[PDB]
Order: sequence, then structure tokens, then C-alpha cells
Amino acid sequence: EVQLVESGGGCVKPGGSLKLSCAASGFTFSNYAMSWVRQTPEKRLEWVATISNGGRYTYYPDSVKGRFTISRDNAKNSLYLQMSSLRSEDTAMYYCARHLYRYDVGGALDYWGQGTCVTVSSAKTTAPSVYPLAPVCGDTTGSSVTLGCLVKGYFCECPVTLTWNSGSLSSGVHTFPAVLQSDLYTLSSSVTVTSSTWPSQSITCNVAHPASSTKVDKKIEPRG
Amino acid sequence: EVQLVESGGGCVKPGGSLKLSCAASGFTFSNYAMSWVRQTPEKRLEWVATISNGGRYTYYPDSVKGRFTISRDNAKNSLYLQMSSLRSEDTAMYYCARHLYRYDVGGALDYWGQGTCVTVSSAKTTAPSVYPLAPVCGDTTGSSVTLGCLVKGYFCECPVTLTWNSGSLSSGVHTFPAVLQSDLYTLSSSVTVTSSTWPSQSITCNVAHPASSTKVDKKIEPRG
Amino acid sequence: EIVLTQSPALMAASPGEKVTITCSVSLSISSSNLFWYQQKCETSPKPWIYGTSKLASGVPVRFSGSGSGTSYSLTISSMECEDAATYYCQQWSSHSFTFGGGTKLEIKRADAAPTVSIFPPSSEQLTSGGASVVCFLNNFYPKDINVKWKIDGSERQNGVLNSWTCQDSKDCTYSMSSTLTLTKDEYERHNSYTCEATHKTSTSPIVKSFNRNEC
Amino acid sequence: EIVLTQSPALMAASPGEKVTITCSVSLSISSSNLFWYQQKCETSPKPWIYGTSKLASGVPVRFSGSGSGTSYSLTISSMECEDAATYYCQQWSSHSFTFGGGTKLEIKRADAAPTVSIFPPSSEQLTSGGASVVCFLNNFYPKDINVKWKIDGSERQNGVLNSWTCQDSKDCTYSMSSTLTLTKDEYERHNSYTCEATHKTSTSPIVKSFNRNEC
Amino acid sequence: RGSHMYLRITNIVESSFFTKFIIYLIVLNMVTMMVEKEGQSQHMTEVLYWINVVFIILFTIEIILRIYVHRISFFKDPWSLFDFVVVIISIVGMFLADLIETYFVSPTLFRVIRLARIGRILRLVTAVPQMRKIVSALISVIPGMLSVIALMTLFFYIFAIMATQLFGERFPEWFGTLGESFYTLFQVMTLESWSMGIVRPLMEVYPYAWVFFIPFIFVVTFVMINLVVAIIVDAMAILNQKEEQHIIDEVQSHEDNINNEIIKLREEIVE
Amino acid sequence: RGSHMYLRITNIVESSFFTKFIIYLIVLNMVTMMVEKEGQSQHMTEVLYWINVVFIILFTIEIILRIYVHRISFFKDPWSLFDFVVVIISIVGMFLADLIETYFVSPTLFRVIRLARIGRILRLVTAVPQMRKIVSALISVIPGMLSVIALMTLFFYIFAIMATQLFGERFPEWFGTLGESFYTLFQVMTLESWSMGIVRPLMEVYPYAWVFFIPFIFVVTFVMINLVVAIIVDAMAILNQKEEQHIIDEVQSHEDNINNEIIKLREEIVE
Amino acid sequence: RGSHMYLRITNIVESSFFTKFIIYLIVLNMVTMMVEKEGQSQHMTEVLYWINVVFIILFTIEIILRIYVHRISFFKDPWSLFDFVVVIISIVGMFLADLIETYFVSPTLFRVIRLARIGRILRLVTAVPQMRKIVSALISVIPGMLSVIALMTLFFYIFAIMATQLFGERFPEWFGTLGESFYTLFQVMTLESWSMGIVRPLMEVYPYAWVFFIPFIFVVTFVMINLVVAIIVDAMAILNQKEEQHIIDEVQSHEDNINNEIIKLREEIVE
Amino acid sequence: RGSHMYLRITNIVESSFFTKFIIYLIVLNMVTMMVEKEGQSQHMTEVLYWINVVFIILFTIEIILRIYVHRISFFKDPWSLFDFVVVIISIVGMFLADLIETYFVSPTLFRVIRLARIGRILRLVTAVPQMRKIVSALISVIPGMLSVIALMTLFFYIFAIMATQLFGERFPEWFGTLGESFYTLFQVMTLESWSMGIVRPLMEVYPYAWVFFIPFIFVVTFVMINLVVAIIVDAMAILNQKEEQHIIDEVQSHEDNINNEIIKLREEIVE
Repeated sequence: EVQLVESGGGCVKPGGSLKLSCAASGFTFSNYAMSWVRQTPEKRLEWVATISNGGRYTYYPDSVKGRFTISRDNAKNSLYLQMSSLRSEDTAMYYCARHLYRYDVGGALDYWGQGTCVTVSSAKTTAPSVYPLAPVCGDTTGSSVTLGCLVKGYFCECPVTLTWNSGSLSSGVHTFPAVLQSDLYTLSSSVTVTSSTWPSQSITCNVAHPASSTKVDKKIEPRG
Repeated sequence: EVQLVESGGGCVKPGGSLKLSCAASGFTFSNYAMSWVRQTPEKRLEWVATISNGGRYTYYPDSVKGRFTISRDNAKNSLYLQMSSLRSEDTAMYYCARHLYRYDVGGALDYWGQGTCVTVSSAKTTAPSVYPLAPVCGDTTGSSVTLGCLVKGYFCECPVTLTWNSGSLSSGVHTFPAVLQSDLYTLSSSVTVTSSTWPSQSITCNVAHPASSTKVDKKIEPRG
Repeated sequence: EIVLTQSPALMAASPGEKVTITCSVSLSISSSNLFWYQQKCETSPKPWIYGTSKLASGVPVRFSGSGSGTSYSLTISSMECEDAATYYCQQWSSHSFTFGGGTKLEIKRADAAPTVSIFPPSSEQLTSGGASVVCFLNNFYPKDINVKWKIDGSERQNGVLNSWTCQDSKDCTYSMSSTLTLTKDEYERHNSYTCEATHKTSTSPIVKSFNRNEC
Repeated sequence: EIVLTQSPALMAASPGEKVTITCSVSLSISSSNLFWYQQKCETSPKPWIYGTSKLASGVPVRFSGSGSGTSYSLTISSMECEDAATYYCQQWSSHSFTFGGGTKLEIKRADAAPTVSIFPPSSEQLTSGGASVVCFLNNFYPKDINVKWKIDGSERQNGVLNSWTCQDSKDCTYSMSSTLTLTKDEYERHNSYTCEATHKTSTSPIVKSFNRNEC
Repeated sequence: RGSHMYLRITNIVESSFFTKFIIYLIVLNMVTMMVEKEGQSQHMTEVLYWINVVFIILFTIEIILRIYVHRISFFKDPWSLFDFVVVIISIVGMFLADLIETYFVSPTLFRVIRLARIGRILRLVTAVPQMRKIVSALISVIPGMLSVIALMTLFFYIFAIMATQLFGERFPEWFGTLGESFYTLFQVMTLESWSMGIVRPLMEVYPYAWVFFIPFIFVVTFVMINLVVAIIVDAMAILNQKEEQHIIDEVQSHEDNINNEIIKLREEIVE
Repeated sequence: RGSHMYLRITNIVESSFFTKFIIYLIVLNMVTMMVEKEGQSQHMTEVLYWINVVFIILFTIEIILRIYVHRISFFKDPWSLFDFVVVIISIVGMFLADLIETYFVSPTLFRVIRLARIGRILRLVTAVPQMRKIVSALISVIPGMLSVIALMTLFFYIFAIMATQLFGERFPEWFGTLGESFYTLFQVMTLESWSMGIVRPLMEVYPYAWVFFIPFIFVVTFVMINLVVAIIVDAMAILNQKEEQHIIDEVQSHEDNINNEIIKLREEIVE
Repeated sequence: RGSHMYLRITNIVESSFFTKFIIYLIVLNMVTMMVEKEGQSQHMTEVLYWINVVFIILFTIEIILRIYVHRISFFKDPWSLFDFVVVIISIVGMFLADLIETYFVSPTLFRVIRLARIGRILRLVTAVPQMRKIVSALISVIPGMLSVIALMTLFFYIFAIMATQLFGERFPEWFGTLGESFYTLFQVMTLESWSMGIVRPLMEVYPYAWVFFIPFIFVVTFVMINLVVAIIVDAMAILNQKEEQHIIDEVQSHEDNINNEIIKLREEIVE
Repeated sequence: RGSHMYLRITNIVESSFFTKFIIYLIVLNMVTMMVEKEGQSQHMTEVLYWINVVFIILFTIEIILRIYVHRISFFKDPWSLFDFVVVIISIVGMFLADLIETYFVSPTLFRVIRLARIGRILRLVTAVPQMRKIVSALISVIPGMLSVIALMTLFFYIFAIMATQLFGERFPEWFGTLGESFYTLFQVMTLESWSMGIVRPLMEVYPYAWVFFIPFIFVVTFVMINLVVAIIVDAMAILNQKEEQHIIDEVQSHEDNINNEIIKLREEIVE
């Protein structure tokens, strides 16, 4: 497969500096021009840099000229975006993307990486308080039961991840977008399961917040 | 990375037929000749097939001439070994391997895949009985405790896998080679951990035996 | 340098409707240079049409694109739940990529009643000095729903928090969570809790509720 | 078609010893056509020397190879625990690859006493109609060890089973498991169990043991 | 009438008008063979059928006319002989190809019966006098090349034997058989990817492979140079032979002009 | 004055001075067309505007002078006719291109109006006598090639039909249409990646594809060789024709020198 | 008998029959060397052994006959000397190669003794008179090239020194030693992947690397052009020298025809 | 002594012995410049220092001798002038390069002072009479090419302007500046990867890019052909001019032989 994975990102202070990295696989990286594209929180897409296939030409909008610098290493098969004098404007998901045509520094972006978040904010990076949502003692009908995980009090939107039972529960899951309270995010997720797996520690809320180096694997224990 | 992953394998009856598959990544597959190499249970290595880079020439020892057929698809980036009239001689780990030089159908094998086991045997494929080894009620000193997993009564050596806590216990682990009892294998594994993770279901023995489509995730519960 | 404007910003199409979305360009451009992307919920954009009209590899042939000069469009001949996404047009000129604002396709699925669940805090949050009662509303449709929080008779909306999933692209139902955050004592001196979830399927609210003397 | 013979089949070298292993060829071959591989425990072989003497990328420069015609060798100037592996020579001619038998390097580490642990069956095996008492012996050295099973005084070696790891390449200690498999009642009517593990470090056996009335 | 009608018809068939007329018919037929397309109307196919039928009967009377004038000599001019074959093939390709393919059905004939089209393109050589001239000039060069072409072929065979024995054991896709080696040496002679594609990979395994292919390149390049030089000096020899004789003829004219007077200059003394 | 001013002005326009003077003006204008750069000062652009205005009026009076001397013959020399067209285009390209692009707005004109620049480069051929000589020599070779170029084009068309039908079903990027096939056969004629890039991939599927392309290479190489040989022997014929006549002229000089004395040698007997 | 048998045997060995007969024997032996195949019947191998034995004795008596007629001159014609060597090697290659390889065992001889096959192919040049002619013509061109080949070799050496010092530090696979650099410059001279494969990668690191290789291409192309032109004008000089003398000979014939009469024209006055 | 010693020394310096002697000294010095290697003994370096010192003083007296004989003419023969420069550079490169690099230290000089080596290789041209002959012959061809080289350069400039404007916006690594475009068009002129590497990728974006590059190839190939043809016919003109005059000279010899007798043939009547 052609694959792109971005890395770096996370929280920075305004005026700060950060370097994004993109690793390319499954194609001749040196045959293609590469771009970085923002997606801002209102989901507007904005291209921020392009580099030619040999790295000798680079292009930017005036929103980021002189602040950003795109670069590549054709031997490492890696693409970089140096960012500097970062501003709250620069809070976005950043995608690494390959051009549709070889050597073409224009046209279209045929493959996009998963993205890395950047959160240019003054506010203090903080770890998620992760609380089990043990179900009500009540109808609890066992044929199905709703189970929940509460991921509270962290800051910066992402990188963040939540997963149920190491991903074996790749179904019945509904993860809700993070939303602010007072300056802090709350996230939650729901899973509905048959009692054939609950009550047990098999229902682990696997959650991570690398922006605060934080990971926990809290259990939705039976309530009593 | 240059990577090779073999697939297929597992149990067959004598006289049976099986097709191994190897997927190539990280290099121009069509530039290289490819080989299959056996490793028999006494760890003797034996080359069994070679194919030229365009697939137009194939080579075999007289041990496998007419029984085996190497083939490749340069678009799928995949390598195949058809096997037929399989014999107990053919019980081995089979490695997919790339040649050191481009187009060279000889020389050396510079990258080897992980391998796939083939077990040509009459005996009945059977699932592993997986028993926890709960530690003795005794000294149990908690600063460390030895924990064990017993994987018993299965047949064919591999594909088989055992893992502790989904691989988070990538240390302190000692997995013992499978050894026969009466026509059936016994495997076991040891992990030694601080009580900071035990007693709890965090100590899961993750074990799988795809040759019997079997997987379980038994817990080393506290003994009483 | 060249702005792309998309109309509408949101569209709510029935299954099986023909759908058309428009991209308008502030200057005439070559039809070879206008592109379309589909972005699903919280995944990267994927190319969808190359030039005005050549579908990308794997795009369902119910999609088509047409246009020239300053005006372009993408069409679905018969919308399916897997089409519910945001579609971006894009052009390239000079040395800049520019994108349209996107058009979000809502698919107006048939209704579903919310499966409503409710949760008192685990004592870990109480020992953290507070409480957050949570209510879940899974696989309802439409998105439009009222959630409504009463705490020993009185409403206490002062701390209500709401988050919706998108249309899940499995069957395009919506799922929601609701949370009321409270102090340590605003939990421990009150007993009965409810999210009075009322919905287009359910003018009688589901009133999923619990009492706090038992667990 | 051409057989490669390797001598010795096993070698036990101290840390810091110069080590040399030989590959002998039944016919004269080009030194460009003789190769060496290192295989670690239950991983695929890795190339180690290209031609008689060119080290593979990443091979420690303490390795070297020399030879011509019918006789070739691989040398380590000073062995380390990460060198404990099986080394295969290989040639190619006609259109066949042939391999040597391999040479396993044991590294004669300093001693370590076995950390001995013992386990009665979990009741899941009892409900399976039988029992298997298990004994573990982790991070001992040398490999040579006696395990010895007594069951209410008498030995009952009739069902003893043993498996060793290789030298772990972390520090090159050995680890072992021992199991005595028993019938349902040969467990349930006996009380005291021991693996009398005696070792080169421990002429007094570790006699790790349990009683079966409590758990 | 009779031989007087033959005298009349010859003065038509050998006319510059009839020569030009047939050239335009070929051009028009060639154009109609461009407008055909599988994706076309049935009525367009019907109209093109009638038009192509008109062409085949119109060239048929041309052949009959040319046979009637040239007779025994028609079936001896290779150009007229080619035009006859093409008319025969084009009749088969439109009134018996169905009767052939309906019995000797083969997926080759859907590709082989194209030959009726290709032959009618080649008539644009046979009809145009300037094209017959250039093609006969090109063909006349071939006999002079045969000894150097035979030499090059023998060198290729020698190198193909050696390259198969030297490199074919390990690079069979390039040298594993005599036919592999012939093809790869021809690629090397054209210098196409000769180093980056063939010889540098070979020298990963066969360090002195350069000692084979670089002398090979010199040999085949030198023979190709002398092949071209031979064609140049042959054509120049045809020229210089004329310049030479024209000077001799004028020297012998001057011989005549003077010596026929040196005859008179003695009988003029008899008075 | 009048025809005496015309006699005066002719002796200027046809002078070696005026010829050389205009060459330097072209070189200086060509240099100024190198210093222009989108990224430059507005005042530099204004100065370059005035300088380019000076050039266009200065070449305009040159054209008017040349018309005033050569008159009816000016519009018949292709060189003077080209220089006139370039001046007209260069007036349009600086005082009406805005008036054009402001109404017939098209992103082609930002690329087509480059022609006013390219045309002023080509004046460096038209003005320099040595360059007119070499270009007319090159052009004079073209008529002799037309028959062999037509032959090569017809061979290409025949092979393009066949290659589309044989390989275009499975290699459409190379042979899927007649225009794809024409382009790929031209690549093969240049020998560019012909084996590693085209024919070896083809032989993965069509083992005998070499039976198509290797005979093609021989045909087009042989026609290219004979095309070049024809140009050589034509130019040599132009030489040898002169050597021939100069020898005949001296043979006829010797004819005169002797036979005018063989006349006398009989009247000298009358005494 | 005696010298009369020698007179008889000469009239056989120098006959056109014997020349042609030996050519067919070479062709038949060359064909038999194509039918051999490692994968063949033992009885086919035995039959081919006897057939090849028949050939070697039959060519042996041919050599002895040619020695018997030409004697001291046989070992001085390079063609007869080559045929003798090939027969000697072909005796060794069938009745002593086993006795050699059984003692001086080496994996080279299984590849070197191929020379007995290759040598018998080359006899197809030596026997055919047209092939001796073309090969001696090609060889005769070589002395005239030696000075320009020496010049090209010296230029290559100079550039190989510089290219090793400039680029070999970072591109050792291409320039790291004088022999690497010689090979890469030869590739560049053939224009094979010269830009995409060598110089564009170099300019990733050494932006002005084009200032080295593009002047190199001009130099070696210019020397190659003049090498070929020299061969053309040498061959033309060989022609023109003959045309020249034939005209002089006829001028001297005309000198004879007239001046031998200008003698008479005075003694004819004595009457 | 004095001018008699000069008469003695001239008969040495102009001798075939002294010419050959210096050639062998250059060959021996060139060989010593091959045995040097950074990885060598210190005593080997010392010995090579003394040997190279012997060479530089030995060529120094050669230069002084040649200056003493040829004097004012020495500094006017370009060959002697080159040899003088090389001796001066080779003195600097062994007794002042340290004094230079120890103050004007630069990592270029470790690469530039190689020039003292390269110059001493080139003396193998200057000393050998056959090499001076071939090099002066090659140089004499250059003036005749200048008009067609200038034409090709102007065409390249025109195409480089257009290719930058057409394709450089999206393929800047190939056409983004005039210097990129010049380099890529030169690659295309050499036909190196022209289609698979450049034009096929371009036609992914610019479908009609073939309309630029295929006419470009025709133009540059046609100009290259006529450049080579010009060199052929120039060299032939130098030949034919001699053949021509030699025939005229013999015609004028025959004019003399006859007309000097037609004079006598009238005074012979006076008796």
C-alpha cells in the first residue's frame, strides 16, 4: 500500500516552534511532489506548503511564508514541516499529502496521511481524569447493557485516543467528539454489550493522551 | 523497510496439497529473484525453490521437483509456493527470501521472512487446553511472584502464539519450546511480576492456535 | 488566490434522491484543474473526482461531475448512507492549492427512537471532589433532540453538556451523550436523577432515570 | 550437489575468547560464492558475511571471515552474549543453494542459581479429569540441571516432562519448565509435592514445594 | 477497333492522367479506411460498405486494363505484380473472409485479415512514381551490405554463445539461452540501457563483465560505421564514374577535333 | 534630392555599416529582453519600457527605410517579409495587447503573446548574412528529403495500425489508439528505452513481440541511414559538378589554343 | 607423379570447387554444433561424436593439402595461419582436453575450451572470399584511426582523473577509483542514462556538475564525428586517386596520339 | 663556439633523436604519476619526490634549449607556448603550492593544483608530431561549424524560453528556469530518457506536450545532420580542389608540349 504517517504535533505556546514529520511508504517518494494541508477546527481546508520532488523548489501561501519551511529527505523517505512563530491561527489538523502526478508540483492530492493535530495555545497542558461509567443498578437486562467511559479535564484536542478492550470491541462503539467545559475538554464513549462479556475487566477503556504523556486502562467494574 | 511475510501453512495430511504465499514490501519486487528455504525440525536448512525476477525461470532440487511449483505475481508483489504430494519429509518452517543481487538467480539470500510452519501429519488437529498456573498459597512474597500459563493437548507445532497482557509484558517472559507427550504437544510460559499488577486480570495469557482456529485469553486469577 | 465557493453548505437528501452540489470559481479555470474530495467523519480527505469528471479509483459510478469555466458540480444519481460526508472542491493555479468550504451531505434516513441510558458517577469522581451524571442516547434519528435534566424535581441545566456523533455511516443514525457536571454535595444530598430525553419519535420523553440510595 | 560440512557442531566459548568455526566444502568453490548466516533462537536467519570476508551491514567488526577453495572459516575476535547463535555457511553453484549443518555457539557465562517456582493445577484441569503439577526454573546457568519429582515421599518420575529455553540473549542464562502429569486421583489423594531442583550452583537442592490441603 | 482500340487504350493507360487518377483513388480509399470505427452507425457502415465496394471494382478494372495493355510483361514488373496481389487479397477480405472465418474459425484471422488493409496502404508506394524511385533506390543498396551484414551476424552469434556461457547461469532472463543472449546483445548494440540496465547489475556479480561488453560495443559500432561508409562510397562511386567518363568523352571529342585536322594538314601539303 | 536622395539613401541602406549597425541593435534588444524579470523595480520596468519603445521605433524606421529602397521587391524577399511581420507583431505586443486581452481575455494570450519576444530573437538570423546563408542551405536540403520522409511516414502508419491491433488491447497507454502507437513507435525509432521500457514488458505478455519491434528498428534505421547518405551525395554532386565543368572549360580552352593554330598552319603553307 | 602430381594437386586445391566444398563443410559442422544439447540421448551423443570426428579428420587433410601446395607461404598468409591454429586447437579440444582437465582441473577450462567451438565459427570468415575481403577492408581502416583513438584515450584519462577527484569522494560507485571513472565516462560518452542516471543525481549534491559533463559530451562527440569523417574521406581519397590517374592516362594517350603526328607533320614537309 | 655552437645545438634540438627523447621522458613521467598513491611508504614518497624533481629540471633545460634555438619564434608557436606554461605551472605545483596553501588556504586548491598533473599529461599531445597533426586538424574544423553552432544555440534559446513558459510552472525541476530548460532540452537532444523520463510524465499533465518535443527533436537532429555533412563536404572540397588542379596542370603540360611544337611547325616551313 501507499501509506503516509504524520508525526509530531501536540500542544505548543504561541510564538513557539514545532517540526512535523511524515513518513512515506509504498511508492517512490523521490518521484512525487508533496504538500501539507491544514484543516482548521471549523473544518476549512487550507494548503500550507508544497515541495518539488527533488526538494529544490518550495511554495507557501502568504499566511505562512517565512514562518513555515517544508523540507524532505529522499533517502529517509520522509517529509518535514518546520513551523515557527506559531499562532492560534495555526491550530489545525495537518495532513501530509502526495501529488496525483509524478514530478507535478500542482494538480491534485491523491493520497493523504492520517494527520497530526497542532494546538497553539497558552493554556496549561493537563492530563485526562478518566472515570468509569458503571451502569445503574436497575433494569440492567443483561441481554444488552450500555457501558461508558468518561475522559475529563484534559487540554489540547489531540493527539488523543480511546479504545475498548484493545480494539476487540471494534463494534457497538460510539465515541463522542471532545467538547470544552471551562477551558478543559470532556470526552466520553459508549459501548453496548451482551453480558457474555460483562461484568468483567474485559471491558477496559483503553485511553491515551500523549500530549500529557498519559495512558490508563480503567475498568468499567460492576456497580454496587 | 524491506519486509517479507509468509502465509498459509499449518497442518496437512500426507499426500495433501498446500499453497504458501509471501508478500513483499519496501523494495522493487520485480527486480529480484526469490527463493524458498526449508528449515526442518532438526534445524537443517534446505533450499527448495528459486524463481527468476520475471518469473520465466524456476529451479528446484530433486527432493521437490514436480511436487513443488514456485510462482510469483510482480503486480501483487507476492510470491507463491504450490506444494503437492506432501510428505512427512516436508514438515518444516518455510522461509521466503530475497536474493542479495538484482536479477541474480544465485549468490546469497539477504532478507528472510518470518516463516510459516508446515506440518504434514496424519494425526488429528486438536485445540489447546489452556490452564492457568495460579501460584502457590505460601511465600508469595509480592515483591515478585512467578506466574504461569499451560497450553496443553494441541497438535501441529505451529502456527501458534502466546503473549502476556497483549504484549505489554514484553519483559520478564520466558516461553518454553513445545514438546510432545503422547502424540500431543504441551507448551508453557512463565512471567515474573511485581504485585503492582497482580492479583488482577491484567495478567492475561493471550494464546492462539490458528491451526485449530482457536484463541483464548485466560486469566491467572489469584489462587485460594 | 482563487476562491472556491460551495453551495449549499449543508444538504439533507433522501436515500435514492438525485443529489447535486455546486462549486463556483471566482475566475475561469481549466476543467482539468478542478478536483473533488470526500471527507468522512474524522478521517483524512480522499480524492473523489479527477478533473471535472473522471471518477477516482473506487468511487461508485453513481457519482458524476460536470462543469466548465467558473461553475462546476458533483452529482449523485441515487444517494446511499455511505455517501453522507463532506465534499470539497479544489483547484490549483499559480503555485497554490485552494479549497472550497465543503458541502456536508446529511442523508434524511427514516426515524429511529433513541436507546437512552443514564449513569451516576463512579466514586472515583466523588473522591476527585465532584460529580458528573451522564446520559447516553444511541442510534436515534433525526439529529434534532432535546435533553433535559432534573435533579430532585427541579431542573438544574446550569451544567448541561452535549456532544453528538456524526451520522455513523453504518446505518446513518445519530448517537449523543449528555452530561450534567455537579459539585461534591450537589450529588451527595440529592437522590433522584433524570435525563428527560424527548425526541421526534417520542413526544413522551424516555425519562431514563435512577435513584441514588442503592448504588 | 555440493555438501558443506561445519565443525564443530557445538562450541562453548567464554566471553572474550577468540572463536573460530570452520566450513569445509566437498569441492573447490569461489570465495565470492561462500556466505555465512546467523540464526538466533526462533527467528529467521540473517546474512552475516558476504563472500568469504565482507561483513553484512550491521555485523559487529569483531566478526571476520577467511578461507579459500575447499576450506572457509568465521571468526569472532572476542565473543559476547549477543553472539550466542547458530551460524550457517552457504554456497551457490549450478542452480542450487546448499547450506552447512550449522554451528551453535554456546557462551559459557558465569553461573546463576535457578529461581525455582512450583504450581499445583488450577481446578480447570481437575474438571478436565486430570492434573499437571508444574515447576519453573528461571535464569539459571549452566543448562545442565536435574529436576526430580516426589509425591508423598515416593518419586513418581513416570510423567515428568521438561523443556528448556535457549540462552536468552539478554544475559544468556537458561530458563526451564518441568511438568509432572497425573490422573485425577493421583492428585486428589496426595498432599505434598516437590520439584527437588538440584543444580551446579546448589548441591543442596532448592526443594521448592507446596502442600495441597490449603489451595 | 481491335489493335487500333489497343493503340487507343494504351495511350490512356500509359497516360500521365491515368497515373494521377489512380493515385487520387488510392488517397481517397485510404481516407475512407480512416473514417471507419467500430463505434459507428449501422447506416454509416452500410454506406462505407457500398463506397468500399465501389473502390474494389474500380481498382479491379484498373488491374484488368493494365493486364490488357502490358500482358506478358505485367506479370513480370514487381510493382504491377504487387498491385495484382493486393487486389486479390482485398477481394478475399470482403467476399470470402466471412466464408473462411465461419469454418476455419480462429482468433488469429480477426488479426491476420487486417493484411487486406495494410496492402492497400502500400499501393501508395506502388502508384506514385517518386515513391517507386526511392524504394528501388533503397532496395538496390541492400546487395552491397550483405557481406558486412553477414559479418555482423556471425560476430553476434559468437558473442551470443560466449555471453550465454559466461552470464546465463546466473542472469537467465538476459543470457540463459542463445535467444535470450541474441536479444540482450542487440539491446546493448543499440546502447539502450546497456550500462545502468545490464552491465552494472552484471558487475555486482561478474566484476570483469566490462571486459566483455565494452569490446563488444567497439566491434559492433566499428562494423556499423564501416557499413554506413560503404553505402556512402558506393553511391559516390556511381557519381564519380560519370564525371570521369564525361571528361574522357570530351578528351576524346578534343581528340577527334584535332586529329581529323592533323590528317588534313598533310594532304593540304600535296598542293 | 528626389532620385538623388534615393541614390544617396540606397548607398546608406545597402551599406555594410547599416547592415552591421542593425545587427548590434538586435543584440542589444535581445540583451534587454534578458534583464527583464517579473520581480523587478517599478522604475526599472518604466526605464525598460522606454528603452523597448526606443528599439521599436528604431526598428520601425529601419523597416520603412528598407521598404523605401527595395519597394516592390521588399515584399518578395522572404527575409525582409519576415522582418516586417516581426515589427508589426512587436507594435501589437506593446500598444494593443492590453486592448486585446482586456476584451478577448484568455489564459492562452499570456502564453501566445510571447511570440513577439520569440520573433525578435529570430531577427538575429535574418540580419546576419552568415546566418541567412546557413539557414537557406538547410532549407534547400528539405525538398530532397520529401520522398524518403513520405516513405518513412507511410511505414510508421502501417506499423501504427498493426501495433494498435496487436498490443493496444492490453497496453493501452502505449498502443491503445493510433496516436498512442505513433508516439510509441517514434520513441522506439529513437531507441529511447525501447527494450527495457517497452518491448521487455510487452514480452512478459507477448513473447514474440520482438518479432515486431526488431524488424521495425532495422527498417527505420535503414531508411534514416539512406536519408543521411542522400544528403551527403547530393552535396557532393553539387561539388563534383563544378570540378567537372572547370576541367571541361580548360579542355575547351585547350581546344581553342590549339585549333586556332591548326587553322593558321594551313594558310601558313600558302607562302 | 612427383611434380606432375603436385601440378595435378595444385589444380585441385586452388580450384573454385575445393574452395566451395570446404565452405559447405564448415556450414555443416556449424549446424552440427547447433544440434548438440546437454539434454540429449547418449546414442545421439555417440553419433555426434563420430560425426565431429569425421569433420576433424576431413579438415585435417584439407590443412595438410593446403600446406602441401603452399608450403613455405602457407605459414605467412594470416588466413591459412588462422585455419591451422583452429585445427590444432580442435584436435586438443577433443582428444586431450580430458587429459588436461583430469590433471590441471580448473572451473575456467569448462569455459575456456569453448574457444575450440568459437574458432570453428570464425573459419566461416576465413573460407569465404567475400568475407576475407570485407574483414581485410575493415582491418585496413584501423591504422588510420590510431592517432585519433590515442587522442580520445588521453582525453578520457584526463577527465577520469578529474572526475575521480571531484565526485569520487561521495559517489564512489561511479567515480571512486580511476577505473570506476573510466567506465562511467564511457557510459556518458555513449549517452546511456547520462543525465537521469548520473548527472542529475550528481547535481543533487554538486549543482555545477553539468559544467563537467556537458563539455565532456561535446568533446567526445566532436572527436567521434571527426573519426568517422576521416574514414569517409580516406575511402573517398582511394576512389578519387583512381579517377584522377585515369584522366591523366587518357591525357597522356591524347599526348601520344597528337605529338607522334606533330613529328610526322615536319618530315612530311621534306617532300 | 658562439654561432657555431648555435649551429651545433640547433642540429641537436631539431633532431629526430631529441624529439623522440622528450617523448619517452613524458611517458616515463606520466608512468611515475600513476604509481603515486596516498597509501604509500614515506621513503617511497621521498624517492618519488627526487624522481619528480629530476623530471622537472630535465624538462626545464629542454624549455631553455628550445627557447635558445627558436628565440622570438618560440613564444609564437602555440605548442611551444603551451609547453612553457606547463613547466611554469609544474614548478609552482612543487615549490610554491605549499607557500600558497599555507596562507591562501582553501579546500579548492587541494583540487585546483591537480592542474599541474593534467598539464603534464597534455604534453603527450604537444610532443608527439602525429598528435599535433590530429589536434590541429580537429581545431581547423571548428571555424566552419561556427555558423551552424550559432544557429543551434539560437534555436535552443528559443525553445528554452518556450519550454520554461509552457511547462516550468508545474515541472520546475525540468523547466522552472531558463537554465533548467536549457539542461533538459540538451538531454532531450541527446535522446536520453527523452520520452519515458520527460515527455510521458509531461503528457500526464500537458497532453499536447508531444507537439513541442517531437518537432524539437526533428529540428535539432536535422541541424546536427547538416553540421556533420558540412564537415564531410568541406574535407572533400579540400581533396577535390587538388585532383582538379592536378588535371589542369597536366592539361597545361599538354598545352606546353603541343603548342611549343605548333610554333616550330611554321618556322620549319621557312626552309
